[PDB]
Amino acid sequence: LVEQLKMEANIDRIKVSKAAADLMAYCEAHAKEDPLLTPVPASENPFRE
Amino acid sequence: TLSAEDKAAVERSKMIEKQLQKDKQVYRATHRLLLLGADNSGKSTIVKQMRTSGIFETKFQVDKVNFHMFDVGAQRDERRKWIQCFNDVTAIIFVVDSSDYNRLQEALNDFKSIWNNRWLRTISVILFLNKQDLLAEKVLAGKSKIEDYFPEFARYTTEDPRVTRAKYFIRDEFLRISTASGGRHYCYPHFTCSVDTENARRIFNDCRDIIQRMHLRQYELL
Amino acid sequence: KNQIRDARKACADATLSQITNNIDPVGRIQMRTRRTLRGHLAKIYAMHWGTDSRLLVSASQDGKLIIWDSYTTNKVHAIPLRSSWVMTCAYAPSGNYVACGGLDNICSIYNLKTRENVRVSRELAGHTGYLSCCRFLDDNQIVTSSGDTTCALWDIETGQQTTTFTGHTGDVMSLSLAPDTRLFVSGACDASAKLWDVREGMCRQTFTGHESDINAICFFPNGNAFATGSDDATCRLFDLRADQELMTYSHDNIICGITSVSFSKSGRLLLAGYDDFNCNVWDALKADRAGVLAGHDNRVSCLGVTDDGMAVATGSWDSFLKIWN
Amino acid sequence: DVRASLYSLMVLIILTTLVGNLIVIVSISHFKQLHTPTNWLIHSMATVDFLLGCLVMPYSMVRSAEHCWYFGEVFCKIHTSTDIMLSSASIFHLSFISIDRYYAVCDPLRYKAKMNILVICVMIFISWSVPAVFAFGMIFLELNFKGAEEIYYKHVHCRGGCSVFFSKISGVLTFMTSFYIPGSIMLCVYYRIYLIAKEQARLISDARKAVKTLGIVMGVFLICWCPFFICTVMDPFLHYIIPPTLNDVLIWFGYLNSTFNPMVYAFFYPWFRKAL
Amino acid sequence: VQLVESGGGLVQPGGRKLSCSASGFAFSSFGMHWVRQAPEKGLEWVAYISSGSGTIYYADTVKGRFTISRDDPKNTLFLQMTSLRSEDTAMYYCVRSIYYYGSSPFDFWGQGTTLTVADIVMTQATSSVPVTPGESVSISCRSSKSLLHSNGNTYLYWFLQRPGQSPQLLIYRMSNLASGVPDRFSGSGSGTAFTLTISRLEAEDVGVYYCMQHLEYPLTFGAGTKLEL
Ligand SMILES: NCCc1ccc(Br)cc1
Repeated sequence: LVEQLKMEANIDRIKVSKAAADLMAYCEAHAKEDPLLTPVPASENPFRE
Repeated sequence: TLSAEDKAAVERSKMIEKQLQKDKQVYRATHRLLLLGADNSGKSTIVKQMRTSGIFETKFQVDKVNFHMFDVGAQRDERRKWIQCFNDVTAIIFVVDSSDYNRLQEALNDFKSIWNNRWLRTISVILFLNKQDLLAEKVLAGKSKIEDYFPEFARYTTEDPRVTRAKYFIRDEFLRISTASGGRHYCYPHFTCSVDTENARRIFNDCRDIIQRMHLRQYELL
Repeated sequence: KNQIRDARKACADATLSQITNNIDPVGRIQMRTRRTLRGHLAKIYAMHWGTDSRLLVSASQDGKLIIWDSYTTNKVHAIPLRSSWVMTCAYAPSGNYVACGGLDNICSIYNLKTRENVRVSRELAGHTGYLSCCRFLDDNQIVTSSGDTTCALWDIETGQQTTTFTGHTGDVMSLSLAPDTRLFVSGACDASAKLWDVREGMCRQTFTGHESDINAICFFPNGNAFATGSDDATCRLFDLRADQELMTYSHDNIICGITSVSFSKSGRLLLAGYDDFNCNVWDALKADRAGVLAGHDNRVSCLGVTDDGMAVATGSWDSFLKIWN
Repeated sequence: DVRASLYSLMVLIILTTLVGNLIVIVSISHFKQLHTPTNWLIHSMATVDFLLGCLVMPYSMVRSAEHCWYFGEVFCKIHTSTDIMLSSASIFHLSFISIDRYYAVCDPLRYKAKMNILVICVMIFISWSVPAVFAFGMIFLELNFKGAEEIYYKHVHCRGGCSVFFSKISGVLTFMTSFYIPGSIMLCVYYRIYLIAKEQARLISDARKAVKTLGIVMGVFLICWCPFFICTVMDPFLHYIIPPTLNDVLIWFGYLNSTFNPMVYAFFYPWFRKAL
Repeated sequence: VQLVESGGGLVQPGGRKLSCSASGFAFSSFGMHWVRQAPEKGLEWVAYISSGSGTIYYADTVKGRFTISRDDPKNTLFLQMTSLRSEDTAMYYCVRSIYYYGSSPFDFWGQGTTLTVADIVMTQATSSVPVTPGESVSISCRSSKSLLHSNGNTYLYWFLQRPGQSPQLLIYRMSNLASGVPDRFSGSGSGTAFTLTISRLEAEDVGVYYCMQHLEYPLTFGAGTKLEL
C-alpha cells in the first residue's frame, strides 16, 4: 500500500500546457483524415444510401 | 449482393436468422428467475431438491412452463452492478434460514437492499423461509430466546403455538419492509421445510400471480 | 499520499480550456444511421469492431455472440454461449478469435478459423468475480478485468494467469489497451482509474477525482491520454504525462451516467453513450456537445469506432445496433 | 339550417375519425417499441376505421343530408359492401382484442407463447377476410334481396338512394355473424376479466380502475352498435315500420364507434400516450 | 477433415448414385460441389448445393440429367445420375465450400471415384511451362470479361492437382493464400489478365494448375498448365 504510493509519487511529470499542446498538435495533424470529423464524400464511404 | 459469393453469404445470414428466430421462440416461452440468499440459507438444498464458478443455472418445468433459475456463485459482497442484468426477470426467489437467530438481521438488511433497489423495481420477490423444522425444535427446546435478539418479539401476537408465533413474527418482520415501500412489485412469503416438493408448485403460482398483476396494471385494471 | 496531489496541483500550469479557447470549434456534426443490425434477443451488453473495420462481434444477455458484416448487414457468425449472462466481448486483432465473459468467472476464447464452425478454443478460469471487460493483446495473451477488483494477463496456450494486477478496491468495470499495446488502463467502481504495465505487471499511475463508479474507459489515439465515463453523468480526460485530468465533459441537462466512451480516429470527437436512450458527441478539445446520436429505444450500452474511423457503431438495450456515419 | 348543421356535424365526425386513426396508425408503424403482437391488432383496427371513414362517411353524409344518391347502382353496391365489410372488420378486431386480453390476464405464464406474431396475423387475416367474403357474397349475389323483391321495390320508392335492406333470414344471419358471436365473446371475456381484476384488487387491498375501464369499453361498443343491430334484426320481423331517420341516425351510431375506437383502445392507455 | 466418395464404375449408356460421406467437419454448415475431371480434359464444375439446400445450381451441359441432394444427420451428399451419356465418363470430386466474409471456398477436395460409360470462358494460353527447380515460375490466364465485381473482390481461384491425387486449393481472389500451402505462391491481376507466380520451386510443386471463376455459378474452369520438371 505505502510502497505503491511511494513508487507512484516518484515519477516524471510535465506541465499541463505541454500536454494540451501535444493533444492539439495531434488533433490538428490527423484531422485531415478523420471521416467522422470531416464528412467524407458519399461516394468514398462503404456506408451509403 | 449481386455476386454469387455475396448471394451465398446472404443465404447463410438468412439461415442464421432462422436459427435466431427459433431461439427467440424458445426464449419467449420461458420465465427467468433470480435466486438470492446466503450461505447459511438452503438455496443449494432447494435447487438440489427441485432438480470457482460464478453462476449456476437450473431448468425446471412445471405445467409445461419452463423456468430458468440463476443462482450467483462465487461473487463479492457488493452486488449493485451485476444486479442490473436482472431487471427483466420474472421474480427474485429470496431464501432465508429462519433458525440462525443471528444472521436474521443480515437477511433483513439484504432483503431491504434488494426490495428498494432502483433496477429491481417492478420485479417481485418470493420469500422462501427454510429450516422450518429446525426452527421448530429450536423454539420448542428453548435455550435460545427469540426476544433477546428482537426486543419486539415479546410484544407481538399471531404444532406448538410458540413455533407458529415465531414463524409469523419472522414473516411479519420480513413483510414490513416490503409494505414500507413500493404498488409496482409485491412480496410472496412462504414457509419451506428442509426437503419439500411443493417449492416448484408455489413458485409457479407466485409467478402466475405476478404476471397476471403486471398484465392487469399494463391495461389499467388494478 | 498528499505529496502526489501537491505535485499534480503544481504541475497544472493552466487549464486546457484556456489554451483551446481561441481555436475554431467544430460545427454541429450531424450523423445519420446507415445500417441497423438486428437479430439479438435480449439487451446488448458489449460489441467490438474488427481491425478490418468491417466485421464486428456483439454480445447479448440472451447468451449469444453475433459476428456481423457491417458493410452488407449480413450475419457472418452466430455463437451460442454456455452461460446466458455475458457482459463483455472482444474481437482478436488478427480476427482468428473472439472472447467473451460474464457472470460466470470464465473467459471463453472461441477460434473462428477452424478446419471444422466455431469452437471454444479456451476457457480461462481463475477469476473470483464476474468478468466486465476483456481485450486481446495478440492471439496468445489477453487482459481481462473482473469483479473481484483484479485484472489478469493470461496465456491462452497455457490457460493460466501469466500476470495478475491488484490494487483496485472496487470491482473493475472496463479496460482499454494503448495503441503500443505495452500498457493499459482499468476503471473500477472505486471511482478511480489505474494504469498497469503489461510487462512489469504492476500499477504505474492512479487517477482520481471522478465522483461515481467508472463505467467505461478508452485511450486517446495518441496513447498519452485517456477518457473515462462513469455513472455521475460526466466524462473525464486524463493525461498520462501530467498525471491529472485535462477537461470535464458534462452538461446541466444530462443527469444519467455514461455507459461507453470512444474516441475518433484523430481524437477530435469523443462519443459517449448515455442512459438517456442516446449518445452525445463532444469536441474533445473544447468540451462542447457537437452532435447527438438519437434513435435507440433503450439505454445505450456499447460504442465502437472503427480503426479507419469511417463509422461508429452503437448497441443498446433494445437489442439493435446502429452504424452511424 | 338543419341540413347545414347536420353536414357540419358529419364533417367533424369524419375529421375526428380520420385524424385519430392516422395518429394511431403512424404511432404503431413508426415506433419500434410498440411492435408487440397485441399492438398490431390495434393498428389493424385503426386501419379498418380509417378505411371506413374515408370510403364510406362522406357518401353516407351526402345520402343522409341531401336524402339522395348521386351515383348509380354500380357504386351503390360497392359502397354498401364496403360499409358492411369495414363495420364487421372493426367488430371482429374488437373481439380479437378482447380474446388477446383474456389470454393476457387469465393465462399469464403462456401469454407470449400463445399470442405471438403468427396468431395475431391469423386474427388480422380472419378479420379482413371473413367480413369481406361475407359482405361481397351477400350483397353482390343479391342474397339479402332474395325473397323480398316487392319489399325491395317498395323501399326503393321510399328511399330514393341506397339502403341496407335486409330480409327476414339474412338479417338474423348477419346479426349473429357480425354482432352476436363477437359481442357475446367480448361480453363473456370481459365479465371474466372483471371478476379476476376485482378478486385481485380485493386481495391486494386486504394485504375501481377495472370497473371504469371495462364500463367505458363495453358502453362504447354497445350504445353504438346494439341499437343499430337490434333495429336491423327486428325490422324485417316488425313489418318494416322503422322510420328513415332512425336508420340514418343509427347508421351514424356505428361511425361514432369507429371514431371512438382509437380513443378507447389506444388513447385511454398511458403507455401509448407517453409513446405518442 | 475427410470427404470420402463411393460409387462409380462401368455402366452402359443411358443408365448411378455417387455418395460423399464427410467426417471431421460440420457438414451442415458447408455448401457442397460436384466437380468433374475427364482423363482427356481438365476440371469441370458439375453441381452445387447450398448449406441449407435453399439454392442449387447445375452445369449448363447437364441440368435435368443429374440431380443433387444432401442429408445433414447422415452428413452425406448424393449425386443421382440419369441418362448417362458418353461425355459423362469423368472423375467426380466432392468439394467442400463455405461462403461468408473472409471464407476460403473450395478449400478441401475428396479423393473421388472413377466412373466409366452465355457463360464466361477462361483460357490458359500456355499448356505446359518447362522450368527448373529453384526458379520462379509464372502461369498466366485470361477471362472473357472483367472478373472484378463492384465489391472490389475478384472471384478467381487457383488450384493445384499433384499427380496421383486430388486437387487442393492454392489461391482465392488472388490475394489470399490457402490454409496450409507454402508461402511461396502468389497471385496478381487486373480484371482480365491473371498471373500466379512461385518464387522458389520444390519437388512437391509439380502437378497441374487450374484457374476457376466464381463470379457466376456456371463455373468456367481453365485448361490447366502442367508444371513439368
Ligand atoms: N356502419 C354500419 C353498417 C352495417 C350495416 C349492416 C350490418 Br349487418 C352491419 C353494419
